[PDB]
Amino acid sequence: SPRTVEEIFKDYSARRAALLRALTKDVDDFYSQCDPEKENLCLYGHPNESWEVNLPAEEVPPELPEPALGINFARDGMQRKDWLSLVAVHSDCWLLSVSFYFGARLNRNERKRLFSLINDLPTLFDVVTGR
Amino acid sequence: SPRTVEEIFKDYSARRAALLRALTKDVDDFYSQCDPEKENLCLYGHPNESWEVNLPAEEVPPELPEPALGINFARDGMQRKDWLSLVAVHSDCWLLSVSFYFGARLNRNERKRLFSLINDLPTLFDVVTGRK
Amino acid sequence: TTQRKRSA
Repeated sequence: SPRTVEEIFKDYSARRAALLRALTKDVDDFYSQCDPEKENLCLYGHPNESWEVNLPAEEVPPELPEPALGINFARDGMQRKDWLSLVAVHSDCWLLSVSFYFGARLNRNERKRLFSLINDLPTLFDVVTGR
Repeated sequence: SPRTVEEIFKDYSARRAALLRALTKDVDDFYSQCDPEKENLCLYGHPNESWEVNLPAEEVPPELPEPALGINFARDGMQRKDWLSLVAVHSDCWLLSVSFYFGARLNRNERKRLFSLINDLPTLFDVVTGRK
Repeated sequence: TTQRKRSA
Protein backbone atom coordinates (compact mmCIF):
# COMPACT_ATOMS: atom_id res chain seq x y z
CA SER A 1 0.00 0.00 0.00
CA PRO A 2 1.17 3.59 -0.47
CA ARG A 3 3.06 4.82 2.56
CA THR A 4 5.25 7.81 1.79
CA VAL A 5 3.89 11.24 0.92
CA GLU A 6 5.03 10.71 -2.68
CA GLU A 7 3.52 7.22 -2.94
CA ILE A 8 0.21 8.44 -1.58
CA PHE A 9 0.10 11.38 -3.99
CA LYS A 10 0.86 9.09 -6.93
CA ASP A 11 -2.08 6.88 -5.92
CA TYR A 12 -4.31 9.94 -5.40
CA SER A 13 -3.48 11.46 -8.78
CA ALA A 14 -4.15 8.20 -10.63
CA ARG A 15 -7.53 7.63 -8.97
CA ARG A 16 -8.42 11.29 -9.55
CA ALA A 17 -7.52 11.06 -13.23
CA ALA A 18 -9.86 8.05 -13.54
CA LEU A 19 -12.76 9.81 -11.82
CA LEU A 20 -12.25 13.03 -13.78
CA ARG A 21 -12.52 11.04 -17.01
CA ALA A 22 -15.76 9.38 -15.87
CA LEU A 23 -17.28 12.80 -15.15
CA THR A 24 -16.17 14.53 -18.37
CA LYS A 25 -14.78 12.75 -21.46
CA ASP A 26 -16.53 9.48 -20.60
CA VAL A 27 -19.69 11.05 -19.14
CA ASP A 28 -22.09 9.52 -21.68
CA ASP A 29 -20.96 6.02 -20.71
CA PHE A 30 -20.67 6.80 -17.00
CA TYR A 31 -24.14 8.34 -16.87
CA SER A 32 -25.57 5.30 -18.66
CA GLN A 33 -23.91 2.85 -16.27
CA CYS A 34 -25.54 4.52 -13.24
CA ASP A 35 -28.77 2.66 -13.88
CA PRO A 36 -31.51 3.59 -11.34
CA GLU A 37 -33.04 0.15 -11.98
CA LYS A 38 -30.01 -1.60 -10.42
CA GLU A 39 -29.15 -2.06 -6.78
CA ASN A 40 -27.12 0.67 -5.07
CA LEU A 41 -24.09 1.62 -7.14
CA CYS A 42 -20.80 3.42 -6.52
CA LEU A 43 -18.15 5.15 -8.63
CA TYR A 44 -14.60 3.88 -7.98
CA GLY A 45 -11.34 5.24 -9.27
CA HIS A 46 -8.38 2.86 -9.31
CA PRO A 47 -4.60 3.44 -9.17
CA ASN A 48 -4.23 2.15 -12.76
CA GLU A 49 -6.40 5.14 -13.80
CA SER A 50 -9.46 3.01 -14.59
CA TRP A 51 -12.90 4.04 -13.37
CA GLU A 52 -15.58 1.53 -12.46
CA VAL A 53 -19.26 1.65 -11.48
CA ASN A 54 -20.15 -1.31 -9.26
CA LEU A 55 -21.92 -2.51 -6.14
CA PRO A 56 -20.31 -1.68 -2.79
CA ALA A 57 -17.67 -3.93 -1.29
CA GLU A 58 -18.86 -7.22 0.21
CA GLU A 59 -16.00 -7.38 2.71
CA VAL A 60 -17.40 -5.50 5.72
CA PRO A 61 -15.82 -3.59 7.31
CA PRO A 62 -13.79 -2.91 4.15
CA GLU A 63 -10.07 -2.18 4.15
CA LEU A 64 -10.22 1.12 2.26
CA PRO A 65 -12.84 3.80 2.82
CA GLU A 66 -15.82 3.24 0.53
CA PRO A 67 -17.32 5.69 -1.98
CA ALA A 68 -20.81 7.11 -1.75
CA LEU A 69 -23.47 4.40 -2.10
CA GLY A 70 -26.48 4.56 -4.41
CA ILE A 71 -25.55 7.44 -6.74
CA ASN A 72 -27.79 5.80 -9.36
CA PHE A 73 -30.79 6.41 -7.10
CA ALA A 74 -30.26 10.18 -7.46
CA ARG A 75 -29.64 10.32 -11.20
CA ASP A 76 -33.13 10.68 -12.63
CA GLY A 77 -34.50 13.23 -10.13
CA MET A 78 -31.78 15.84 -10.76
CA GLN A 79 -30.52 17.89 -13.66
CA ARG A 80 -27.46 16.17 -15.13
CA LYS A 81 -25.00 18.89 -14.07
CA ASP A 82 -26.34 18.85 -10.50
CA TRP A 83 -26.06 15.07 -10.33
CA LEU A 84 -22.50 15.14 -11.72
CA SER A 85 -21.67 17.80 -9.11
CA LEU A 86 -23.04 15.55 -6.36
CA VAL A 87 -20.97 12.62 -7.63
CA ALA A 88 -17.96 14.95 -7.95
CA VAL A 89 -18.01 16.17 -4.35
CA HIS A 90 -18.52 12.67 -2.91
CA SER A 91 -15.69 11.47 -5.14
CA ASP A 92 -13.36 14.27 -4.00
CA CYS A 93 -14.21 13.33 -0.42
CA TRP A 94 -13.49 9.67 -1.15
CA LEU A 95 -10.11 10.50 -2.68
CA LEU A 96 -9.18 12.49 0.43
CA SER A 97 -10.41 9.69 2.68
CA VAL A 98 -8.37 7.07 0.82
CA SER A 99 -5.19 9.16 0.87
CA PHE A 100 -5.38 9.92 4.58
CA TYR A 101 -6.24 6.30 5.30
CA PHE A 102 -2.95 5.34 3.66
CA GLY A 103 -1.49 8.38 5.43
CA ALA A 104 -2.69 7.46 8.93
CA ARG A 105 0.90 6.82 10.05
CA LEU A 106 2.21 10.15 8.73
CA ASN A 107 2.96 12.81 11.33
CA ARG A 108 1.56 16.34 11.47
CA ASN A 109 4.14 17.90 9.17
CA GLU A 110 3.97 14.98 6.71
CA ARG A 111 0.17 15.19 6.52
CA LYS A 112 0.49 18.93 5.83
CA ARG A 113 2.90 18.22 2.97
CA LEU A 114 0.59 15.56 1.56
CA PHE A 115 -2.40 17.88 1.60
CA SER A 116 -0.35 20.64 -0.06
CA LEU A 117 0.32 18.31 -3.00
CA ILE A 118 -3.31 17.16 -3.20
CA ASN A 119 -4.36 20.82 -3.02
CA ASP A 120 -2.21 21.61 -6.09
CA LEU A 121 -4.73 19.81 -8.34
CA PRO A 122 -8.22 21.23 -9.03
CA THR A 123 -10.92 19.20 -7.36
CA LEU A 124 -13.38 17.17 -9.40
CA PHE A 125 -16.11 19.50 -8.14
CA ASP A 126 -13.99 22.48 -9.33
CA VAL A 127 -13.91 21.03 -12.84
CA VAL A 128 -17.52 19.80 -13.05
CA THR A 129 -18.98 23.10 -11.85
CA GLY A 130 -16.77 25.24 -14.10
CA ARG A 131 -14.78 26.87 -11.30
CA SER B 1 -25.13 23.51 6.39
CA PRO B 2 -21.67 24.84 7.35
CA ARG B 3 -20.16 26.89 4.52
CA THR B 4 -17.40 29.20 5.76
CA VAL B 5 -14.03 27.95 6.97
CA GLU B 6 -15.04 28.92 10.50
CA GLU B 7 -18.43 27.17 10.32
CA ILE B 8 -16.92 24.02 8.88
CA PHE B 9 -14.10 23.88 11.40
CA LYS B 10 -16.55 24.40 14.28
CA ASP B 11 -18.58 21.45 12.94
CA TYR B 12 -15.41 19.36 12.55
CA SER B 13 -14.25 20.18 16.07
CA ALA B 14 -17.62 19.30 17.59
CA ARG B 15 -17.89 15.94 15.81
CA ARG B 16 -14.27 15.17 16.71
CA ALA B 17 -14.89 16.01 20.36
CA ALA B 18 -17.75 13.48 20.36
CA LEU B 19 -15.66 10.75 18.73
CA LEU B 20 -12.73 11.45 21.03
CA ARG B 21 -15.06 10.97 24.01
CA ALA B 22 -16.38 7.72 22.47
CA LEU B 23 -12.86 6.33 22.05
CA THR B 24 -11.47 7.42 25.44
CA LYS B 25 -13.73 8.54 28.30
CA ASP B 26 -16.72 6.47 27.13
CA VAL B 27 -14.71 3.68 25.47
CA ASP B 28 -16.26 0.94 27.61
CA ASP B 29 -19.74 2.04 26.52
CA PHE B 30 -18.71 2.35 22.88
CA TYR B 31 -17.05 -1.08 22.92
CA SER B 32 -20.04 -2.76 24.54
CA GLN B 33 -22.41 -1.31 21.95
CA CYS B 34 -20.41 -2.78 19.06
CA ASP B 35 -21.69 -6.34 19.48
CA PRO B 36 -20.48 -8.51 16.56
CA GLU B 37 -23.84 -10.32 16.39
CA LYS B 38 -25.80 -7.16 15.51
CA GLU B 39 -26.39 -5.82 11.99
CA ASN B 40 -23.76 -3.48 10.55
CA LEU B 41 -23.08 -0.59 12.93
CA CYS B 42 -21.19 2.70 12.51
CA LEU B 43 -19.71 5.24 14.91
CA TYR B 44 -21.13 8.73 14.32
CA GLY B 45 -20.12 12.03 15.85
CA HIS B 46 -22.51 14.94 15.56
CA PRO B 47 -22.15 18.72 15.72
CA ASN B 48 -24.05 18.76 19.04
CA GLU B 49 -20.99 16.88 20.43
CA SER B 50 -22.91 13.62 20.86
CA TRP B 51 -21.63 10.25 19.63
CA GLU B 52 -23.68 7.20 18.80
CA VAL B 53 -23.34 3.68 17.44
CA ASN B 54 -26.12 3.09 14.92
CA LEU B 55 -27.24 1.48 11.68
CA PRO B 56 -26.25 3.43 8.55
CA ALA B 57 -28.61 5.87 6.87
CA GLU B 58 -31.68 4.11 5.50
CA GLU B 59 -32.05 6.30 2.40
CA VAL B 60 -29.19 6.48 -0.09
CA PRO B 61 -27.28 8.31 -1.31
CA PRO B 62 -26.96 9.87 2.15
CA GLU B 63 -26.87 13.62 2.59
CA LEU B 64 -23.40 13.41 4.16
CA PRO B 65 -20.47 11.03 3.66
CA GLU B 66 -21.02 8.00 5.87
CA PRO B 67 -18.67 6.41 8.43
CA ALA B 68 -17.13 2.96 8.08
CA LEU B 69 -19.84 0.28 8.06
CA GLY B 70 -19.89 -2.83 10.22
CA ILE B 71 -17.10 -1.93 12.64
CA ASN B 72 -18.79 -4.23 15.16
CA PHE B 73 -18.25 -7.32 13.02
CA ALA B 74 -14.51 -7.54 13.77
CA ARG B 75 -14.64 -6.59 17.45
CA ASP B 76 -14.13 -10.08 18.93
CA GLY B 77 -11.57 -11.23 16.36
CA MET B 78 -8.69 -8.89 17.18
CA GLN B 79 -7.01 -7.47 20.23
CA ARG B 80 -8.86 -4.47 21.64
CA LYS B 81 -6.03 -2.01 20.94
CA ASP B 82 -5.97 -3.03 17.26
CA TRP B 83 -9.73 -2.77 16.88
CA LEU B 84 -9.80 0.69 18.48
CA SER B 85 -6.98 1.81 16.19
CA LEU B 86 -8.99 0.63 13.17
CA VAL B 87 -12.05 2.51 14.38
CA ALA B 88 -9.92 5.61 15.05
CA VAL B 89 -8.37 5.70 11.56
CA HIS B 90 -11.71 5.28 9.83
CA SER B 91 -13.14 7.97 12.11
CA ASP B 92 -10.33 10.40 11.22
CA CYS B 93 -11.03 9.73 7.54
CA TRP B 94 -14.77 10.30 8.02
CA LEU B 95 -14.27 13.61 9.83
CA LEU B 96 -12.10 14.82 6.95
CA SER B 97 -14.63 13.61 4.38
CA VAL B 98 -17.49 15.43 6.10
CA SER B 99 -15.62 18.72 6.40
CA PHE B 100 -14.49 18.73 2.79
CA TYR B 101 -17.99 17.80 1.68
CA PHE B 102 -19.31 20.95 3.35
CA GLY B 103 -16.20 22.69 1.97
CA ALA B 104 -16.78 21.74 -1.68
CA ARG B 105 -17.32 25.37 -2.67
CA LEU B 106 -14.25 26.69 -0.84
CA ASN B 107 -11.44 27.78 -3.10
CA ARG B 108 -7.96 26.23 -3.10
CA ASN B 109 -6.57 28.68 -0.53
CA GLU B 110 -9.57 28.21 1.77
CA ARG B 111 -9.27 24.43 1.56
CA LYS B 112 -5.60 24.65 2.56
CA ARG B 113 -6.49 26.95 5.47
CA LEU B 114 -9.17 24.54 6.63
CA PHE B 115 -6.83 21.56 6.54
CA SER B 116 -4.30 23.61 8.52
CA LEU B 117 -6.87 24.14 11.29
CA ILE B 118 -7.72 20.42 11.28
CA ASN B 119 -4.04 19.47 11.33
CA ASP B 120 -3.44 21.39 14.55
CA LEU B 121 -5.58 18.77 16.37
CA PRO B 122 -4.10 15.32 17.06
CA THR B 123 -5.76 12.58 15.06
CA LEU B 124 -7.96 10.05 16.81
CA PHE B 125 -5.49 7.41 15.61
CA ASP B 126 -2.72 9.37 17.41
CA VAL B 127 -4.83 9.61 20.58
CA VAL B 128 -5.93 5.97 20.75
CA THR B 129 -2.50 4.53 19.94
CA GLY B 130 -0.69 6.97 22.25
CA ARG B 131 1.61 8.10 19.43
CA LYS B 132 4.73 10.02 20.45
CA THR C 1 -37.26 10.84 -5.76
CA THR C 2 -33.49 11.35 -5.39
CA GLN C 3 -33.02 8.74 -2.64
CA ARG C 4 -34.20 5.17 -2.05
CA LYS C 5 -33.85 2.61 0.71
CA ARG C 6 -30.41 1.03 0.72
CA SER C 7 -30.25 -2.31 -1.05
CA ALA C 8 -30.55 -5.42 1.13
